[PDB]
Amino acid sequence: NLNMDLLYMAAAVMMGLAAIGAAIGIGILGGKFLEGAARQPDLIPLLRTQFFIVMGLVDAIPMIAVGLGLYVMFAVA
Amino acid sequence: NLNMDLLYMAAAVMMGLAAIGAAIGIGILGGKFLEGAARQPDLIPLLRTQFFIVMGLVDAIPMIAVGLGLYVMFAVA
Amino acid sequence: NLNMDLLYMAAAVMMGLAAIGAAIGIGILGGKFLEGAARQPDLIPLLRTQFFIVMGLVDAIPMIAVGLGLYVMFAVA
Amino acid sequence: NLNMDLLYMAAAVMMGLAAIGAAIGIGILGGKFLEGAARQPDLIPLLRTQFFIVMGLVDAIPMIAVGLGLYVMFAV
Amino acid sequence: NLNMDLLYMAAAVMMGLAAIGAAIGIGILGGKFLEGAARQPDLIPLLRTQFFIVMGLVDAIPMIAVGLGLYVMFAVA
Amino acid sequence: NLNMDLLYMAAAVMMGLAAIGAAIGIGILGGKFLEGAARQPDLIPLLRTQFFIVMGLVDAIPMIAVGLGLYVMFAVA
Amino acid sequence: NLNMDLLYMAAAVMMGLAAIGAAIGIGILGGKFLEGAARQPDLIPLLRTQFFIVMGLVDAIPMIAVGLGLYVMFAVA
Amino acid sequence: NLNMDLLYMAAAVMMGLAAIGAAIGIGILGGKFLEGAARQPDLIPLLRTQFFIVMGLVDAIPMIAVGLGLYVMFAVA
Amino acid sequence: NLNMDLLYMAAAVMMGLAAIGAAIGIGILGGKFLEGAARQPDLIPLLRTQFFIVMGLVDAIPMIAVGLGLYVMFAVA
Amino acid sequence: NLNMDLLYMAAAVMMGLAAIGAAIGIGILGGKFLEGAARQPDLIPLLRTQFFIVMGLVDAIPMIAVGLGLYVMFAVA
Amino acid sequence: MNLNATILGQAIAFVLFVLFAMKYVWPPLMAAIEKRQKEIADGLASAERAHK
Amino acid sequence: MNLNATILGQAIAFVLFVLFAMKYVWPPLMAAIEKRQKEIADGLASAERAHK
Amino acid sequence: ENMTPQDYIGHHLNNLQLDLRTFSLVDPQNPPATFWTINIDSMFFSVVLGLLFLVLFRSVAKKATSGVPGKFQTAIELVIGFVNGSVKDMYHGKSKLIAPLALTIFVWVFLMNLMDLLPIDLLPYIAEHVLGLPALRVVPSADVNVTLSMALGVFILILFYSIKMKGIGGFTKELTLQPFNHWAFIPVNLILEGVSLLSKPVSLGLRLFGNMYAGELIFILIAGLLPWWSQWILNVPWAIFHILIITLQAFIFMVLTIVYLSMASE
Amino acid sequence: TYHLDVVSAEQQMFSGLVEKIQVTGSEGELGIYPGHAPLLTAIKPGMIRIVKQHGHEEFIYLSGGIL
Repeated sequence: NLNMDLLYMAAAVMMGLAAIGAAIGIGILGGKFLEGAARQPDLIPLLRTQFFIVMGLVDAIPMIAVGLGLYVMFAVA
Repeated sequence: NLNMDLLYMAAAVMMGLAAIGAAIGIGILGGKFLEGAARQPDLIPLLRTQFFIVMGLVDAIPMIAVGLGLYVMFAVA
Repeated sequence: NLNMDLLYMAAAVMMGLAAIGAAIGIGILGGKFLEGAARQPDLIPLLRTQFFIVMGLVDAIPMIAVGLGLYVMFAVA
Repeated sequence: NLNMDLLYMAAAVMMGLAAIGAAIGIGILGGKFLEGAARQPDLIPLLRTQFFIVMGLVDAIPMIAVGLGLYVMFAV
Repeated sequence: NLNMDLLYMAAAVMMGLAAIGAAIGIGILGGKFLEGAARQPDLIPLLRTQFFIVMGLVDAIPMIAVGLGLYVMFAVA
Repeated sequence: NLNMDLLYMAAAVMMGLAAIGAAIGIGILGGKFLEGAARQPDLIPLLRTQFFIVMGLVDAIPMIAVGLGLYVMFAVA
Repeated sequence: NLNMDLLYMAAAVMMGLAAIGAAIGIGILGGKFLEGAARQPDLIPLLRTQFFIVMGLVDAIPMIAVGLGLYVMFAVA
Repeated sequence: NLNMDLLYMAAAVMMGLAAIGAAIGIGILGGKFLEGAARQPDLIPLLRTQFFIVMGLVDAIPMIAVGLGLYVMFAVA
Repeated sequence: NLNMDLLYMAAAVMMGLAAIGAAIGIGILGGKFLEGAARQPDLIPLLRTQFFIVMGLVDAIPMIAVGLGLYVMFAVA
Repeated sequence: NLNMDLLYMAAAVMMGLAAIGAAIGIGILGGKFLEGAARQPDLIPLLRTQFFIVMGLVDAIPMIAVGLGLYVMFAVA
Repeated sequence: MNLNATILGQAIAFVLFVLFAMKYVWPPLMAAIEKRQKEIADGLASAERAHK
Repeated sequence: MNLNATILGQAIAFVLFVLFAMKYVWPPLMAAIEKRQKEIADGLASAERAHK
Repeated sequence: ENMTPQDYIGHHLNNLQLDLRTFSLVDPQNPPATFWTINIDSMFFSVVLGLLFLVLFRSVAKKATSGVPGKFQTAIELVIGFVNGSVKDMYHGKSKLIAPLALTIFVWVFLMNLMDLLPIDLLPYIAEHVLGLPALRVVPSADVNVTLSMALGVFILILFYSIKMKGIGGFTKELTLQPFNHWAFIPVNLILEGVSLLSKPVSLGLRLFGNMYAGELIFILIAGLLPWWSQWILNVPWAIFHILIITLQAFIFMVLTIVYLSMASE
Repeated sequence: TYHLDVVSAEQQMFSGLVEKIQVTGSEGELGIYPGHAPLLTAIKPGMIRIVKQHGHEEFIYLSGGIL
């Protein structure tokens, strides 16, 4: 059989770039969170909300490419 | 067959690069937003407003590509 | 002719690079914008103007790549 | 057959890109953690709590990707 | 088979890479410009003159490569 | 057969990416360790404790990668 | 024939790589120049002199790479 | 035969990636070392000790990869 | 046919990578150099003296790869 | 001969990555060294000493690279 | 290159060279140092107690 | 190629090497040697004053 | 002699092996298969350089005068103090073995890397005719076995100390509860620390090896490819620059060894 | 706790041991916990919060100065 393996490769491109962009994107954001915490510990629970709130936007596109990656991996065989 | 298969690779590439672009841009912008927040906690709402007003732009071209990903996966398949 | 779905790849690449470039460039610019705003929270109008003034040039080139990608996808392939 | 050996290539790409993402993310986050601790050396444990939180968050997609990579390596 | 699809892809590489270059370069330069402006609200015009001068030296290789991608498409393809 | 030449390259790619990620992700962390040290050497032992404690985490995915690379390149050959 | 349809890919990649190099390199350089101007605007024209001294040096390689990219697209084909 | 065509690419990729990673990481570290020294000479030796501590962790995976590159290029190729 | 063209692809990669490296390295060094002037402008000549030594060391391995690209293009044809 | 054609690309990838790494690392390191010298210009020689002491570590994997690249391009080829 | 029994042949010469240097070079060349440091201390304790 | 020519070409490089090293690499290290010699001699002289 | 440069550069890669199976010399054209084929050429320079180390050391250590040290003795106890200062900085404990081990590592490896500096066909052109040998590669370190021999000779010590100074107790603790600190995560901790420990020595061996293999490689290429009258205008930069490589790459060996062991115990 | 001193050119405004303080720095707001690594900055006019040991919070007004 011939057709299948090449599509699994296409899933690697989907999820490999999603891991990179998602991990390093938040990593930057996670840096400024901790730095802010160090300058004002008594705001650490306040800022914690603002970290997540923006983090939701960070992984928006990575989440799309995640959902499709497992679709192209599993569902489309 | 191959006309069916390879367009999924050609979509996956767009989806991965859109992942990286959007994640990185929003991560950097959110990082500076958090850093402003920790230093000017009383202005948090104003900077929140400006953060949305500007994020609206970074997220435009990536979401062009994101929808084109579903197009080429399905609109032609 | 097995070449139809290959132009789709050229559009995919060109527009993925468009997404990357635009997202990252304007993310950096918006970061510095917010960082200026946090100092001069009264001068948000002036900076928020100049931001558009220069953002209009940052993404100039990627916009063209998006247009040409659509051209290739639809008006050619 | 050609069907078997390419999948190792796909898995290799998943593993490599997940490694890049996880390593760079944790490196940046740890660097800011270290300097933040050098600033407030008596709050180390609280900052380590809030560090582990986002360290978990950042390895979400890289651990998903490693999962699928080991899948393709052994689940087929 | 090895003519058109093989040309559009080269034009795509050219213009995509020029997009990345222009986007990120002018992003950095504009970020520094906004930083200086927020520091010195009096020097906006002098600073923006300097900005445009140097931006002329950022943009004028992307102009080359983008025009050349068009030449590939409209004067070969 | 051409199994083994491709198997060789797959390990080479995965482990090259592992090497880049680990090198840079540790370099950044060590650079911050050194600039934290130089401002007050008397905290060198505590911060070195923290440095190893953290770096053992960064070296999680690259170690998995090297393990699989050696397995493929020798066990599967 | 492939032997000369594909050259446009080589020229494409060669000067596409040179596009980001020359653009980003000067974007990095112009930035420090702009913030120097904003702190000590008294120095500007002398700063601008120093800027140019090497402004061309950054374009040492990208230009020759640009030429050899053209030579092929216009003298080899 | 066909083996020797691939083997050297399967090596060069490994070694070029290891080179990128090692050089970039070691530079990122050495910069923070140097500018720290220039603050406080007679802290030079202690900082150099700690820099040689930290450099040993950077060069680990890149050097594993270089060893395997030399294995492939001479135990196989 | 393939014999004669692949060397042009090889030269394209070989010199494009070198152009990127040289441009980025020299840009960063020159940026820090310029920020040296902006702070202690009477020190221009001494910083200039050091800059060119360091700048040549940045261009030491970038220029040998460019030369070998030239050799491949014109010695091997 | 087939060996020679495939090899004259395998060497190109190696030396291009070597150039990028060995340029960017030394650029970062030289930039920090320059700011150091500027801060306290009576220290230039000691700074150059420690600079070279680190430059060697940076350009080790990049030099290992160049050697194998040339070996391939002229000993096996 | 190829791994060889040389890996084990050299482990001998290594581990033994370490001992035939440790047992007869290192403590001696540190003795020549410490025995001079003990003397460098005495002149200073002299000078200070003599001022006193 | 004739190996004789490569051997002579190597010898040229090796002499050009040594003649640089003998005015750039030997002087500084013997200057370190001389610095430590002098700095031992001074700590001897110090004790010889202290025994006054 | 029809020495094409493609083949001259090839021969230098060969080793003077002994087919201990036949107590014979393994010819370059056919390489016998076995693990029992000593590379005599490097191995012998191993003992040779350890001797030029130990004899010049004992010939002061057993003869040490604490007066104004001779202009010769000066350098030897100079390096002695340098080493001891570094060791005292990065090691604090009681174990006597660490400092002499570090000294031997440092100077022995410095010399092993040094012997690359002589023109690389000198001894191989002499030994062919004065002795009747096929090959002789001078640099002991440019073969993996010796470099990994020393890496494993320090891994031996790592195990010795890691079990001694903290018994089974702390050794097993760190091997079970790190990094993730929870008992359910012991399965996570195990493999990670496994190859973490196992990589540290191997990366040492390869850090020492590859640098020198590709050091020699550059000399072979220049010595073979280019015409006599110009091999100097390249061998000059490369050699004087490799001076720094040999120095750093031995000093780094010492530092990393000391750091591995001191970290294990304390 | 750590020892806090608020002194003007003319007189001593506060002294004694403290658990934490929050100050408005020139760059941004700040907060100092015990063991905080050495720092030097200007401060803007405005309040400063002290928690005297055992949680007794109080607000002092400062016209400027240097921390």
